[PDB]
Amino acid sequence: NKITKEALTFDDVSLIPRKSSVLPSEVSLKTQLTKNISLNIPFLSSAMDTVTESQMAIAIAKEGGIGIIHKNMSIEAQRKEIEKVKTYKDFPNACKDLNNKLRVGAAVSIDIDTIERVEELVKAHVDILVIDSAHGHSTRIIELIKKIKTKYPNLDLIAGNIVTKEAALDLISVGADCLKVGIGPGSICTTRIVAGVGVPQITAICDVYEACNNTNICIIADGGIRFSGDVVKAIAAGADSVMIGNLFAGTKESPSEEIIYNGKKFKSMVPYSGKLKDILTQLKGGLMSGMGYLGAATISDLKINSKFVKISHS
Amino acid sequence: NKITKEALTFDDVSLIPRKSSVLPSEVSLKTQLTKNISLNIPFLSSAMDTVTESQMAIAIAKEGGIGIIHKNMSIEAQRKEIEKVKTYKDFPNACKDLNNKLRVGAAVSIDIDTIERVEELVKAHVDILVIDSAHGHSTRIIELIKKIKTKYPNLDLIAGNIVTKEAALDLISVGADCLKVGIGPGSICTTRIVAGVGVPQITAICDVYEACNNTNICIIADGGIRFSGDVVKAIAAGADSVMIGNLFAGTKESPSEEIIYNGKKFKSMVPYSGKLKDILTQLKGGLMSGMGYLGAATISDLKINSKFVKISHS
Amino acid sequence: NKITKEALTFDDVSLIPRKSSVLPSEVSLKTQLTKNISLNIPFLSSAMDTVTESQMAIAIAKEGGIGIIHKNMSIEAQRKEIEKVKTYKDFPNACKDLNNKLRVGAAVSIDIDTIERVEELVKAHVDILVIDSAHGHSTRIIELIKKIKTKYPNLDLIAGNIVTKEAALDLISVGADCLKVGIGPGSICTTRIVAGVGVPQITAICDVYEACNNTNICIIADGGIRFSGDVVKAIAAGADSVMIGNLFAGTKESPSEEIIYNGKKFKSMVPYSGKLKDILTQLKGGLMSGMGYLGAATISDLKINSKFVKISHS
Amino acid sequence: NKITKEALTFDDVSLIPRKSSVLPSEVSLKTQLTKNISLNIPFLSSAMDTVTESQMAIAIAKEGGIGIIHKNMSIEAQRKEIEKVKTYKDFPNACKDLNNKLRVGAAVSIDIDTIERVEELVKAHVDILVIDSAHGHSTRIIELIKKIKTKYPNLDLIAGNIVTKEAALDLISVGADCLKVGIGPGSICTTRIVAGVGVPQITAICDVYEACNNTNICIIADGGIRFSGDVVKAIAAGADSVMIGNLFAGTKESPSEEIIYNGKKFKSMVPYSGKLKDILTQLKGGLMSGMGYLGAATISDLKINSKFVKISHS
Repeated sequence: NKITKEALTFDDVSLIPRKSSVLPSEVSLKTQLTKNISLNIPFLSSAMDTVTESQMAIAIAKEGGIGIIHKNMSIEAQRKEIEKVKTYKDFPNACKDLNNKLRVGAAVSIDIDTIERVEELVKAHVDILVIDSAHGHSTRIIELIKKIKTKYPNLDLIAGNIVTKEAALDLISVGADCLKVGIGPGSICTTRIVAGVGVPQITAICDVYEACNNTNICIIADGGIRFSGDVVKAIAAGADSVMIGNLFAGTKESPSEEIIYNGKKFKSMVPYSGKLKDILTQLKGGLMSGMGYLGAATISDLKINSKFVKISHS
Repeated sequence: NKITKEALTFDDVSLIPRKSSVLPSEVSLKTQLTKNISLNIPFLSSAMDTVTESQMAIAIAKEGGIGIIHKNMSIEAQRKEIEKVKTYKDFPNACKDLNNKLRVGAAVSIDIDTIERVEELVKAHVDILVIDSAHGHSTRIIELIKKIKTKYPNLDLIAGNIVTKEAALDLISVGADCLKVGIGPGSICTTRIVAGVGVPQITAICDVYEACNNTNICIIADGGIRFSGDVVKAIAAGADSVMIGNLFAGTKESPSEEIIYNGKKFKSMVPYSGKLKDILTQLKGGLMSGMGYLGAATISDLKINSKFVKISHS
Repeated sequence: NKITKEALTFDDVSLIPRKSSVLPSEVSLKTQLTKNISLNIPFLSSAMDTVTESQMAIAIAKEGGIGIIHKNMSIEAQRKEIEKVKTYKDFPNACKDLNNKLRVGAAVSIDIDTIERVEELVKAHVDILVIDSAHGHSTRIIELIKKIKTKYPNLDLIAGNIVTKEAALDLISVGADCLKVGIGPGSICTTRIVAGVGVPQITAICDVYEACNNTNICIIADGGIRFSGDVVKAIAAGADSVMIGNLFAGTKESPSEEIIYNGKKFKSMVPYSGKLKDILTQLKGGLMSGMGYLGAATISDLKINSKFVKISHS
Repeated sequence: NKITKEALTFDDVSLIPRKSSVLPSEVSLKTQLTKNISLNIPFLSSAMDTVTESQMAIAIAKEGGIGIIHKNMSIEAQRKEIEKVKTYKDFPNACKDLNNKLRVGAAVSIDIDTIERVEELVKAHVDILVIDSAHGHSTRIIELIKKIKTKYPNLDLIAGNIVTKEAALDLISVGADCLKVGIGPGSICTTRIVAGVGVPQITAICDVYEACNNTNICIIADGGIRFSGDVVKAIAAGADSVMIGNLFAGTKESPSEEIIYNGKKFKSMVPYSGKLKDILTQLKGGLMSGMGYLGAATISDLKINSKFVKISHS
């Protein structure tokens, strides 16, 4: 069967209201990044050199999520960034480790000095590592996870991007603690255009979720988040958290520099968004509203007691 | 089954002509708001602070429909507005109460002084009350209906916005006299965007209708009416009446103020539409034409003897 | 079953090539308007006051089709127009009656003097009459056909616009010689917008055709023709001929007046198209090409030996 | 069954990642044009007078593909062009014949002197011939193949454009060595617009492929290639190679002349693309990336071990 099935994106679907007993304000946004690391808000900042470095990591950890420092920098640079976050100086939801230090992660891809990079990152006391690949379901990435897990047994791992059930089983089999889902979710995406490859996000999430169900392996929904409603759908589909890049690129904390163009403000050029905190408030508000609509008091309820209708567009 | 089914909006559907015996001019637009209150034309003006106050209420009641005064005002203000309508000074279709006073309704939402608001509204002799909620299928709204119906047994109630059969059963169970259907009908709608929640209007209407069928509970189709054809489809789907906001926002009677911008006219800014009466004539004309096409002499015939074909767009 | 089925427009479908033995130039465009009146090219000019009067009628009859004089004029005027065509003064395909006079038809709708109008039209020796209604499936139109067929037994009749099998049976039952199919074929169409009524053209044609099959009643596909490819699809769906309005509105022969706007030319304002003959050549060429692709030597072959694939757009 | 099925274009589909063991750089782009002629890269330059003449043919053959000289020129001219390519003077992938001369093909259509044209082309030592027709599934083209194969038994033939299984069987039956697939793939295409004929490319390819499977007859996917991802999908659907026109029209080597418009560069007017070699590098890169995503080391693996999901758009 060449054409296996129809895949759904965020816009091909909508959530059906349910009898509710909770108000958006009584809802809990706590979730799991891994079985060992929880988050206070289900958001992660992308490992893009355009969105996450020490300032973004600190800002979002103080809000309850976690930032993943990008790998497009020297090994020394990446270590220092981790240390900046870890040695930081009200924020009720701040996410800290058992040593009261702000949480933070770092991305790494296959290179000649990956092991060397990881070693330095672990010395900086990074909380979690992201094996960053465009195609996580590969023999090279599988072997890379094995090596890292043998050399650093207690280092939590989020394994490369996948969109299938078979990929989830393989990565889990070698110790992946969390699976990051997301490959060619949109027609405008580079993988879809260049390689003609990819699977719509809702189907992607539902697929790996319908595989990792009953297990203690978490799921991160990475990419394509345009609105708070997308976060709601991503979690209802089965994600434990969501990784965001674009929507944060214009914030003050992004690695970019602030530019004032004829009375207007930008980051360089994307329009200024203000403190990350403001965008996050907007996003958690929408998530809470959505949970109110579905009668979910926790993230876990949103994932199990939720149903969609297919949108014939128009 | 996560993805329960495909939902239809107004544009995903079209009505199939039927053998007709009546001319658009011989058709009756009479319908029911509740089992105790009928209307001469199946239209209601939205409880939006941008469309319905005393002037809109009077204008549409004189035409045969009913206006619902918005709640974004003091309790004293809302009472006075009701009195203005009720103490008003040819219009053959005017809709009046047994005391020959123009019909009028008022919206109320959950607040610290809802009961207090209702008391004053009932003193003003309001004909019907709208429990205004974005999510009517909630324990708080259900309890609110119980309280209001115990304190004011003869006050007709339209209960919060719903899009499901289960919600219809719950609200009906506590005395709702009419159900207002409408939640995230369009992708551009705030609930769909912010909360990722919502169900296309035709499916929404068909769903609660296919539940309240055989009962004496009426249905109001609220929101998304862009053209007269949408009204026809809404009723054919099962609605007894339709609530309109946007299309009336530019009329003279809307709470807005008239503004003349360089030779053009506006309401503030939406383009001027003229007397509500003119827009209504356009809307009832289209409804009559549609009923002529389906051989329906009454609103009731439009709802039972009507079928759609699904539009594959294009 | 409220939502009976999915209906198809011209764009939701495409024709599948077949083994061909004929060249576009060896193909025959001859078809039937009624069992008694044939045409040399399967085209009719719309009974719109913006496209068909004596000049359009003459021009298209000289090409092999037939024009239908619109009814938006006095009874005396409409009679004279018929006479102008009938008393006209190389064109190998010219379509003439047994008396060597150019063919021509006239539209008539329900009015106080329809019978009176017809009488004068019949005196002018009109070849065929069009009972022009937006909803042909009505008791009034059915009775009108009965009356006309009793008072003028040999007058060929095309009966009002329909889109259903039941309508086809009723109109046929009272003597309709040809059925004109076409109601709310497009979302932008006035009936779809105003009355929320209508059925996509391909399904409409297929539907009445799959009813009038095996009978001697012909089918005219009226409206929505934008390209020559639409004509091909319309006939493959089951039409014997196609009625065109818009595409002819800009021709020299249309009732409009020629206007020169800053070096450009128009009809009043639609852009000038030139002699009808030129547009017709373009349209018959495309039809012939399409028949070549399907191995159809005649119109009849195009209708029976033809299959479509559904276009999922994109 | 008038409406046989739903057909898919490039955009209605996306490829599903698979467990991979190969890196894009370790992949082999070698493929077959016919059982007797292989190519080093699965690309052909269109037989359009706007893209392929001696310069385009040389450029792409030096890269590993083959150019097909267009037929819109005198027989003498077309012969000379072949000779220029065949007598050409690092490029590791160059595609040459057993005599170390650059490969090249030539298009021919039904005319009064087709046989005469072929004779001269064969004297020029053309490697393969393209029977160029808009509708290859015709008795005239079938007879033309028979004649050419009797007069030139060792001349490899690519037979006219088809989109069906029945056409593939007929052309194969008279000696076609390769089948070129492609007719009205897009709604904007001239055949779809003018003749209302055509079948989406993915379904077209899958259809003839699911017929020529298990045979030694190759398939060329001709037309509609906008991005490298389209090439990947075309091959995964069953094509052995892909014919490209538009994307090459702006290259330096195209028959066009270079024009500098106010600081910008063009070909005449389409924007300059630079050396074909650069566009090809972009296209083979995307193909390799796509093969990496599917774990295909060869073109053959891409065709057999590949699956798509249907894109509900949005």
